[PDB]
Amino acid sequence: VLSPADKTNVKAAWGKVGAHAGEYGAEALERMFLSFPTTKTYFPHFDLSHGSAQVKGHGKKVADALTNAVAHVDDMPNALSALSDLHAHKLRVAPVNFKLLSHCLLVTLAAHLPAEFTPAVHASLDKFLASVSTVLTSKYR
Amino acid sequence: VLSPADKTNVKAAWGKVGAHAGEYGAEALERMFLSFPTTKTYFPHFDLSHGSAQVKGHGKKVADALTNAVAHVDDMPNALSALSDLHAHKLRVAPVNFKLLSHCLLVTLAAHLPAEFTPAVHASLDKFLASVSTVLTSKYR
Amino acid sequence: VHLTPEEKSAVTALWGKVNVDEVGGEALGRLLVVYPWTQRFFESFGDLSTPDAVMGNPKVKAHGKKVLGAFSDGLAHLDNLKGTFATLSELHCDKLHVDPENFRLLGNVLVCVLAHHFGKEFTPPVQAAYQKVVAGVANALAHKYH
Amino acid sequence: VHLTPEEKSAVTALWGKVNVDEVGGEALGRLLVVYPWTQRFFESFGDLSTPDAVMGNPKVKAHGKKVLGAFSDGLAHLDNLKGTFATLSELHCDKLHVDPENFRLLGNVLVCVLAHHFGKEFTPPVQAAYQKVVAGVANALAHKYH
Ligand code: HEM
Ligand code: HEM
Ligand code: HEM
Ligand code: HEM
Repeated sequence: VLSPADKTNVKAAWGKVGAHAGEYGAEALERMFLSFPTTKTYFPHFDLSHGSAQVKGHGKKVADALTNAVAHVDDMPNALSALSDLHAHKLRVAPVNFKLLSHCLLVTLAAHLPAEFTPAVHASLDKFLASVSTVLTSKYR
Repeated sequence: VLSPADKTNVKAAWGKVGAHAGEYGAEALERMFLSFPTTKTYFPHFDLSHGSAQVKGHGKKVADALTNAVAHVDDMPNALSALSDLHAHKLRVAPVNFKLLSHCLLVTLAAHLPAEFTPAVHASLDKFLASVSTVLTSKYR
Repeated sequence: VHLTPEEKSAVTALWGKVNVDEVGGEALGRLLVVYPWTQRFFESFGDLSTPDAVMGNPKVKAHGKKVLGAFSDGLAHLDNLKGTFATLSELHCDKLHVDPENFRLLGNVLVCVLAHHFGKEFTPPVQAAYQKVVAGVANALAHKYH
Repeated sequence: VHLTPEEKSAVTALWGKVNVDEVGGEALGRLLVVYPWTQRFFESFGDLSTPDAVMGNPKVKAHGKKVLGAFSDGLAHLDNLKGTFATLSELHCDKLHVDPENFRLLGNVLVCVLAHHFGKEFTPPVQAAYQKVVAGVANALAHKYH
């Protein structure tokens, strides 16, 4: 579970993210599509080109959802309830893909947070993204 | 989460194992070491030969732990507390290996329970083993 | 780099006893039951409301026959799995948009089905042989993704 | 396996800026902090009780240097990673008993380190190239396990 120290690290790291969350969200998606091609199988209806407005828009929602998760870190399952429903019963993304995107979100944060991405914060952020992933796949079966 | 049907399904199928605990446990371990050789890196000094007393003994401990989990399916974290401490702090088995052992346990039950291994029970047993694995890796970090 | 001669013989002999249509229908049905997210490509197949519905669905069975039939034909080319499944790889990536993770899951459901079907005959060594086979087939089907 | 020429150029160009000794220590230290279970292979390295202790531990930094040095030499043989790491693969399996799953995690941690250290210069396409490399090295290092 997320410790008081992990929650503190997450809030601080995402706090520094601030208004850039959406831009980082889209970058994480770009990183994912180029690094792990199989993830593109979930977006055949998207223009996945660099700079794509579709990826920027989707990135904005992913980032906003995490911002909302950070704001409800103590009560995360409920804050993400609607998204769990959606991924479990409509989108149906195989669980392994959440690990690919989480890794790309970490890489994105690392590339933008020279000061805050300390080993401890890296550890906390990885735990946080794993818990978000767990929550989002919790209604799968 | 394990639904009421899952628990009913698990208790009935596992109940059928009964006295074959150590036998099925040893067979699942052997299936894992043969199908997934990398798992042997955690038993470097074990006598892993076919029918070895060491694997029979360890298979029995593993199955008895599963029997304990089934008996306390409503509160596994507590029932397996010592065990999760051990795997987290001493053994430090990378999380992926629990999926490998869980698959071999499922294969083992499939091969020994022709009558009981229906698609529905198959799903419940898979959820159950994943749930046990989650509990055993919950204190990792 | 994969199967030893004894392993190939073991795979071939067991498979010679398989009702391909039957095992195919059952493995696909179980895949959709155990990993329900795999139902995403089959909404046009009709009723998948319950496990009995999925297992009894004619279109699910029809598809399982097709899938396992192509898997079965590939067991005759264990020395060219990547080449054998190249065109199906391209198809599944370019037109069907099927996440290769689904091949890995179907692979393990096939193994559970074989264990359930054959019982003791599906020994640990035979399983290990089949594990290399389903992994190889899954790797080959995912090889052309881009 | 199979980096394109643009990826090969990107890999080589970035690596000309890497301080192998330091980046290696940083990656190995993070692997131990982020995935604590990996510490069980370094029972004799001393203080690993806290993040600062891990990151400042000289035996960890020293080992990180050896590890990344071997990775570094491998960059000269991207088309023959398996042959290049065969000897070390056997060592890691037969003598060290290291679960190959950790090679994958270290590769991801190295990617985070390069992203943290190089910033914007570690673009999505350069990352993608390194992702291919680290999976290729991890695969090569796990190849001789049995
Ligand atoms: C950090 C984990 C993730 C978060 C927080 C997240 C969040 C969301 C959100 C907020 C939406 C929009 C919901 C709406 O429009 O009502 C969405 C849509 C979607 N997500 Fe997820 N997601 C995550 C991971 C994934 C992964 C790993 C994949 C697959 C690689 C995936 C594929 C999609 C798809 C296909 C849609 C539909 C996009 C569209 O048609 O516009 N998601 N996600
Ligand atoms: C369903 C999952 C598992 C269950 C229920 C389980 C259960 C147990 C129990 C009951 C013990 C004996 C502890 C004692 O002596 O008090 C044990 C030990 C151990 N387990 Fe786990 N375990 C699981 C999976 C794994 C996995 C996947 C691995 C590695 C591939 C693993 C490797 C070990 C090792 C190396 C020991 C120590 C054996 C010895 O030194 O005697 N375990 N496990
Ligand atoms: C051993 C693995 C598999 C093999 C060898 C295989 C083989 C095939 C073959 C032979 C076809 C016929 C395509 C054509 O008519 O041109 C097909 C179609 C298809 N496959 Fe795969 N497949 C495999 C696994 C999967 C899995 C796991 C899924 C997704 C859960 C999947 C989803 C599809 C879909 C959606 C079609 C289109 C069927 C239609 O249009 O009616 N396949 N597959
Ligand atoms: C890029 C992947 C890796 C490379 C190329 C690599 C390379 C090396 C090399 C060159 C040595 C020096 C051996 C000697 O001088 O005798 C070694 C030793 C060692 N490696 Fe690996 N390694 C990798 C990943 C890892 C991982 C991820 C772990 C464990 C989590 C690991 C654990 C060890 C251990 C325990 C030793 C012996 C340390 C000692 O007691 O001196 N290695 N490795």
